[PDB]
Amino acid sequence: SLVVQEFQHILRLLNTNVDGNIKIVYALTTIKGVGRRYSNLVCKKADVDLHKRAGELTQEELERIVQIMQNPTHYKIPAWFLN
Amino acid sequence: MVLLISEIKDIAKKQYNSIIKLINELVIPENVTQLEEDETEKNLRFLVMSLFQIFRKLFSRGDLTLLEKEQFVNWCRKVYEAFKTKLLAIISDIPFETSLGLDSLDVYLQLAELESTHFNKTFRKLIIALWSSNMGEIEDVKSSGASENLIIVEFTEKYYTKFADIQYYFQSEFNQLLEDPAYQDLLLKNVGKWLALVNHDKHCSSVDADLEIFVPNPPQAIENESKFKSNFEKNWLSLLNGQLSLQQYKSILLILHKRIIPHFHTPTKLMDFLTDSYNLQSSNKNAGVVPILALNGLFELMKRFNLEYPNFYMKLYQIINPDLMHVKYRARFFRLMDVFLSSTHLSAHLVASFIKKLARLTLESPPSAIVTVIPFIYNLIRKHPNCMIMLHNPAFISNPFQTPDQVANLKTLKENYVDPFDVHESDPELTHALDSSLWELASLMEHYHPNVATLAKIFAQPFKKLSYNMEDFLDWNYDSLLNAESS
Amino acid sequence: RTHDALLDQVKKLDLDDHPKIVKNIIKAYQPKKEKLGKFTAVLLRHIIFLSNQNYLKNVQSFKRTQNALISILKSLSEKYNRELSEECRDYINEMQARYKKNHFDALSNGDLVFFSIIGILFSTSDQYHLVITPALILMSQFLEQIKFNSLKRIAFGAVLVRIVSQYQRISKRYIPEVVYFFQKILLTFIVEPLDFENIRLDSYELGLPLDVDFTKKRSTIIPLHTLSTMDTEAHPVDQCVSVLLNVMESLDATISTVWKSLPAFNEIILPIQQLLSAYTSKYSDFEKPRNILNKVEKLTKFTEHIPLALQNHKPVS
Amino acid sequence: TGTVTVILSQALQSNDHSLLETVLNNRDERVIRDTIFRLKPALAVILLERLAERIARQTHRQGPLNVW
Amino acid sequence: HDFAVTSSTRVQIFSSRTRQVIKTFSRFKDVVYSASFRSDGKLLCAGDATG
Amino acid sequence: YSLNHDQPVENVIAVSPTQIVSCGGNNFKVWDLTSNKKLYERGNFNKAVTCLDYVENFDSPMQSALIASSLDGHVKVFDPLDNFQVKFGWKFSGPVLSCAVS
Repeated sequence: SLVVQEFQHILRLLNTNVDGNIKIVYALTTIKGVGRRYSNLVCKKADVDLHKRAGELTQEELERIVQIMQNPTHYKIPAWFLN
Repeated sequence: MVLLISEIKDIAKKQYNSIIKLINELVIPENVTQLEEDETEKNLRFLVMSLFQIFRKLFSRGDLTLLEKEQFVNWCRKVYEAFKTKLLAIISDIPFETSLGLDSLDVYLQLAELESTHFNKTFRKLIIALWSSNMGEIEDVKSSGASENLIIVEFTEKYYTKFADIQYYFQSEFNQLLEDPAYQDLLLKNVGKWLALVNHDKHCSSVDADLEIFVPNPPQAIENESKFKSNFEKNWLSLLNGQLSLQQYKSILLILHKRIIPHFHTPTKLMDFLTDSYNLQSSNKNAGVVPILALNGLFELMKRFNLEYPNFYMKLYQIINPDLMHVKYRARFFRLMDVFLSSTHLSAHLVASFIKKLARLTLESPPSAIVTVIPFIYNLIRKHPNCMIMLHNPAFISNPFQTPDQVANLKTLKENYVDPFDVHESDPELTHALDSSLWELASLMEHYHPNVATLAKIFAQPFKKLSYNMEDFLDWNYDSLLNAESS
Repeated sequence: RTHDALLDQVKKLDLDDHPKIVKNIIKAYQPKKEKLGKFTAVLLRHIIFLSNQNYLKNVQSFKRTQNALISILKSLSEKYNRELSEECRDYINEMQARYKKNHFDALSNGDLVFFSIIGILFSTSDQYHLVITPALILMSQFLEQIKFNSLKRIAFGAVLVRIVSQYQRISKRYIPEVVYFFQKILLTFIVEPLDFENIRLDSYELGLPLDVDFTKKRSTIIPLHTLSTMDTEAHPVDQCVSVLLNVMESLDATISTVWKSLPAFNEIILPIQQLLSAYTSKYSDFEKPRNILNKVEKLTKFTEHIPLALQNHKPVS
Repeated sequence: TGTVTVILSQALQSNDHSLLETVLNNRDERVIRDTIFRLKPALAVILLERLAERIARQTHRQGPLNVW
Repeated sequence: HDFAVTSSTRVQIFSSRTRQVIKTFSRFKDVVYSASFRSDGKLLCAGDATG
Repeated sequence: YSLNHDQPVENVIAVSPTQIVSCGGNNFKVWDLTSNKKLYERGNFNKAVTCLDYVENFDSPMQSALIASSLDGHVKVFDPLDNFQVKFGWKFSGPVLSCAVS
């Protein structure tokens, strides 16, 4: 009577250990270097649901967030929004 | 020698007649190869190689150049005679002649290109020759591999792994040649030849990469991927119905699990083959290990399409054995075991049965298998901490701050204790493994190796985390441990 | 002294029974660093070479000069450890390359005596070592990965079991591979079956029939491995019962040193228990199996056999 | 051999009509013979009943289903 | 006109005439286990995975 | 008192004031409490049955309907009026976990 499904705890990302049990926007805020509106815009460009926890967001969406946030000019983020 | 003289004569050159004479010489080179079967010109065949290069250059010149009925017939017949000489040289080469083999294959390839740009029949004759070829070190390599040939394995690794159009016409002509009743039996004899021809992971239905094109004009080899998979499935069903052995059986099961299923169309016939392969249980100590990759195929099929296997975890209880520890597929079988036991409907009886079986296994199991089995036990107790009572009962531990009545009761309880676990009971729900503790894990604490002992101390210390990286602590071996300990 | 082959040729041009004294004189001269290090190198490799070549001389003319060489090795090892450990590591490398090229056809009684002299010489009680633990897992892989199909391999396993019995009488650890070796050798001895298919033995030709007297003048351990493992292809029932009682005595010795302290000796010994009860029901006169069952019955009556206290720690402040 | 036996018995134990269609799509007579060799008797009886209702519903389907 | 469904750390109440996500309960920590209304149609109870 | 469902029962539904259904394992057993015994049982399901519900006295030709979903997309409708006889079935591809009826 088995069943299979598609969770991660405290987890590492860009050498920052953020939890999977909070909201994803503020998880990217506690990633050091970027803040509230930057994390919000990064989630909006990564095209994820902003209400999921970080225990959700499978690794392909995760690396999408990584590549977008580490290639920020290459994803239409303006310079005045850049640091 | 005479071959080089004829070469120079044909190169300098009634030019058609001279070329015909040279072709007659290159066709008598088949008789020369027959003599070479006894001795390849004192075991060298350099003259044969020179004559082959000559015949290749002559065929090139003939294709570039050539009563038009008679002339064209003579030209085509000379080209076909050279090709037939090359094919017969590749076919009757029971003698392991690398240079002559390479020459025959290269001449065949060049003539095939010339025919595709000038003249499928040549291809099927080529495959008939390559499959009528046979060698002693080629037939049924039993230690590993499928067929340690020369000519078909080199033909595969520098001719078949390059051209998707040849791959399509390859499988379609194999369908035709299996409907051919005698060459069907030729394939049934050379079952391993296709196996060593197919394990190279770079076929047409693998869209991960692209293959180059041999002929300057492909005759619609991109017509249908499902047609390609139909050729695949027909060839594979015929070969799995015909003339199977044990090593070839394990090889086709490996290629079935990893490489075949992107190229396939009929997983129900695969399910029937796979359930026969998984229910294959005999007194053969070499054939009793097939259910590992058989269950691998069965479970990935069950994931792709909702099929069943009754008394599944009962069969897993039956299949967990020390022979799994002794065979070298326990890494992927433990990947399979993890995705089996990651279900959220299993119970305390099931996890207790499996953990006690693995506890007797780590009592008697080699240290590479020990470092495989520690992470699974750790993550299993972590996923179901409903069985921490077997790691420590709360009733059997003592404390000074309790009455002598309960002291004496604890003493009499420890006297009337009996270990109630049953090994021979095959029902994992019925094995009373909840009361049996792990003295075998206490022995794993009293192991001999330092790293294994420290993993046992990780068992003894309280479970603080849950991410143990089974894949990182999954593949280890004696030689790998030697390298790590030296480093 | 400058080269292995050179100093070996020197010792052979001398005399192998007096090569010990010759090398001792040379070493005394050299001692009266790099010279004695190369001497240690050639002396290790030369005594291993001698153990590979010849043992025709008896205890009164070969074991005495071998023990004198061993005493010279004791002196140079009390003086030197870095070069000895280095060439020990190179010996690990060369014997592992020999194994991976030929699984069975590139081993030596010289490697066995190398393991035994390492076990006698080093501080074997150490938990981690640059020499012992690599040699420990080499002895493990050596006793485990060999396709046990013949009595010379059985005797190889027996002398490895003796060496690790010394290892775990001075260190007191546990080997699941020596458990597996014991079960495999017992099953290949009584294959001649229905009760053990999980052991996965290799050979269906050797067994143990009912024509042994098992007296004391019947052959004891008496391990002349450099001769017995070379003539054991001639197979009487007395050589088989001697190697059987040899592995049984090393089994009982390993029990009496470490497995009484092993907490799961019960479940360690259950397959061996069914094997020995089959032995007694098959032969009905085996006194050393009877004593072993009596000792293990005492151990079952003596042990706690209680569920453990593994997840019991003190509350954090 | 290349049979479809357990899929036939599974469909007949749980009468899935899509699975019955996909398992009656085949026409290889050796596989037909080997199935109804290695099938259960009463399961083959209800298989004959399902064959009858499928032929009656789609008489055009009865072509390859005539030897079953 | 409505029904509740359990999902990943979430309880979702749908309507019937529109078949749309009407209410979202997301105050949980880990994934919920049960959702059950009362007979009065006002309170739902949500069994979670923290006890 | 208890009544034995040998395989793990995963659902229990008081279908009537006198009858109950044990939905668990491959089959499901419909018992009666007053007679303290299984009135019927149906084992027509492929996988382990994962959900079961009941609806009664509503606008339909069939008065009482019993739905049971069994981990295949396979949900099946019986009726206790016909001794829990097979009446209908839907099949969704993914293995169903929960079904419900208005």
